[PDB]
Amino acid sequence: ARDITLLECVGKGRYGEVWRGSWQGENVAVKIFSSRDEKSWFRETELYNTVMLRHENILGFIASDMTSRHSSTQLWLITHYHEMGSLYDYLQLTTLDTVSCLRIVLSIASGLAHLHIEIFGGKPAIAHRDLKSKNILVKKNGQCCIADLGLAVMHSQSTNQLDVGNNPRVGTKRYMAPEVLDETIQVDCFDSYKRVDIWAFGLVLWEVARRMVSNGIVEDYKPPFYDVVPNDPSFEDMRKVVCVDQQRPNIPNRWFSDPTLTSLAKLMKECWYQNPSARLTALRIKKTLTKID
Amino acid sequence: RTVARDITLLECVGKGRYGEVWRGSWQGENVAVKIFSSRDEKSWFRETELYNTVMLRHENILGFIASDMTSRHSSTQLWLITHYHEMGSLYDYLQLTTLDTVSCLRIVLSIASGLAHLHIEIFGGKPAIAHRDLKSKNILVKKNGQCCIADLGLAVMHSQRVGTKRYMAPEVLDETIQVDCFDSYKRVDIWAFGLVLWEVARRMVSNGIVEDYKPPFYDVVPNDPSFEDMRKVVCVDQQRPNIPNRWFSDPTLTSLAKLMKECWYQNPSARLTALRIKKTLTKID
Ligand SMILES: COc1cc(-c2cncc(-c3ccc(C4CCN(C)CC4)cc3)c2C)cc(OC)c1OC
Ligand SMILES: COc1cc(-c2cncc(-c3ccc(C4CCN(C)CC4)cc3)c2C)cc(OC)c1OC
Ligand SMILES: COc1cc(-c2cncc(-c3ccc(C4CCN(C)CC4)cc3)c2C)cc(OC)c1OC
Ligand SMILES: COc1cc(-c2cncc(-c3ccc(C4CCN(C)CC4)cc3)c2C)cc(OC)c1OC
Repeated sequence: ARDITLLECVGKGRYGEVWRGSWQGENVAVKIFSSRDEKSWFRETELYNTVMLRHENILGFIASDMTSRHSSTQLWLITHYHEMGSLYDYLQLTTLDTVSCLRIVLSIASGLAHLHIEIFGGKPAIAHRDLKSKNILVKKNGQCCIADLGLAVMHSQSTNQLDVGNNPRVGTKRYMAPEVLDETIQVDCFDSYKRVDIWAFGLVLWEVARRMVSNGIVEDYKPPFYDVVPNDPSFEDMRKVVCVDQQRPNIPNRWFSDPTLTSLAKLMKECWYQNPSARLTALRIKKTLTKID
Repeated sequence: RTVARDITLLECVGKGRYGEVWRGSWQGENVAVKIFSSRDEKSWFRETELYNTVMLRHENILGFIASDMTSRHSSTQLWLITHYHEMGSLYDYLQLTTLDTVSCLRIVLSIASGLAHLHIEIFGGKPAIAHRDLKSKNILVKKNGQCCIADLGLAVMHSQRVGTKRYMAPEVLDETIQVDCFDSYKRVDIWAFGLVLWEVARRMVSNGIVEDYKPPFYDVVPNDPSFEDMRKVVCVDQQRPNIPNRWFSDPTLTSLAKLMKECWYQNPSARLTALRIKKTLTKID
């Protein structure tokens, strides 16, 4: 029972398109890649070949296909479907209580620690390189899963092998770490890519915490750096604010009246050091969030 | 819209260390489905990366349809789907069939055509490609009498010891191959082409005479030769396949003997190019 029916488009952009489809009488998500992003399709396919990748907080794949007749090629990725959409979509619409806020951020930390930590026997260590709220899906149990492994990079400690792949694509400009924006990142060092993920995770923590109510107050949804860069920021716009101006997202002062938001502000600042080796690990973030409340 | 992905697997036409090849049916049409073993996973990734880079389309290259990866409970299933050629491999065909002058030339010119197409860089186009496992089992026979080259699971691309041991060039066996020079890999293919040309020419009738099908070096190495077995024959003793006297009574086989010796020089840079083999073959008969 391999057939799929495409039912409605739930996303269109430079990446291609995502469809809600029907397969074996279940909803599936079907991504059809743009020609411009063919190397992302292949990288994501290499990543999903890892059976031990599977995790409650990683988007589950069903199949990957490259199809062709004559001169045209289609590139397909079929995954589980999350009708609540991305965390970006969800935060526009909804405020959070303490329980819901911690459940979301701990689930992302759990997914990211699962990616970063090598499993021996297995799964290589994996750095994502494009973590952001559009690449996180919300599940009906109030946990999230991380999506889009097209830029990922794999490392095996046992065999001393680093696979950075071949993909000219770069991460989403708004979420790029200082060392990415100033292009000084150590490209032959696996730990460099984990540290880029931690920066981006800090930004996602900020986006989420803004939406958690405390003392009758909440902030409106805003993307990171909304106050300091143009609407559709360029690479150089982001380099200006992050590297030249040393800007970091502002902590609303109302957070300091709430113990949970005070803990989260501390945690996001430890993701944002210009010095990448100073930043927390995904495991330490997971352990910290496990303890918070 | 409905995306019909069901393929009916009808009969197994190949089983090996690589996995299995099945004749299958998609929407009424024969396809060939290669199901990869864990042993041979990297061949699916390499061929898939190549076709993701350049969608080869040539009458003498096995026609790509799809690369499929399906998640299972405890494994990943990897399928390559191509055109189906019911006559099977050249290896199979030659066991079962003698050739006349026209069929022999049509087979070898079609192989040279496929191989030159792989080897050529085309600008605007395709990268240059070396096959790295050319042999009679990796060539399929079409109903029109032409062949197509199959299995790009070891192929290497360029823009400006993985092969079958019996078909390895001397520079592969003695580890002198200039691994930094893409032309090295083209020259390894040409050596193998020359062995295939010998396998085919043996089955061409002249003056009521034909040789039995044998694989290259059948008379000097064991049924399943070691790397060392091949090195001693090809590198140390510098043996080459036997050219039977009866060929020198036939103008076509005399010309094909000359061509196969210009594929078997010890010095890789002395060997003919695929394009020069094509031109030579179009002037025979
Ligand atoms: C994978 O292989 C096979 C696929 C198909 C197949 C099925 N539906 C649609 C298509 C198709 C339609 C249209 C376009 C283009 C046309 C021009 N452009 C402006 C827009 C899009 C591309 C593709 C195909 C090719 C048929 C096959 O056999 C008949 C295949 O071979 C087994
Ligand atoms: C990020 O990356 C991938 C995501 C998905 C995916 C999986 N479930 C659900 C979705 C979704 C559904 C619906 C909406 C709503 C949002 C608000 N509303 C106004 C419009 C529609 C949003 C999102 C998606 C996009 C699949 C992918 O591959 C198949 C992804 O690529 C790896
Ligand atoms: C995913 O998997 C398999 C798919 C197929 C297959 C079946 N029907 C139709 C198609 C098709 C082709 C092309 C378009 C175009 C339409 C125009 N526009 C520019 C976007 C895209 C749409 C649909 C395909 C590709 C066959 C398979 O096996 C033979 C598949 O499994 C390997
Ligand atoms: C070398 O490589 C690949 C080859 C093929 C492939 C393509 N058409 C047809 C075939 C085939 C059909 C039928 C017979 C036999 C049946 C019994 N009878 C007594 C003689 C004939 C043999 C062979 C194959 C094996 C597909 C592949 O991948 C999908 C290959 O791998 C790239």
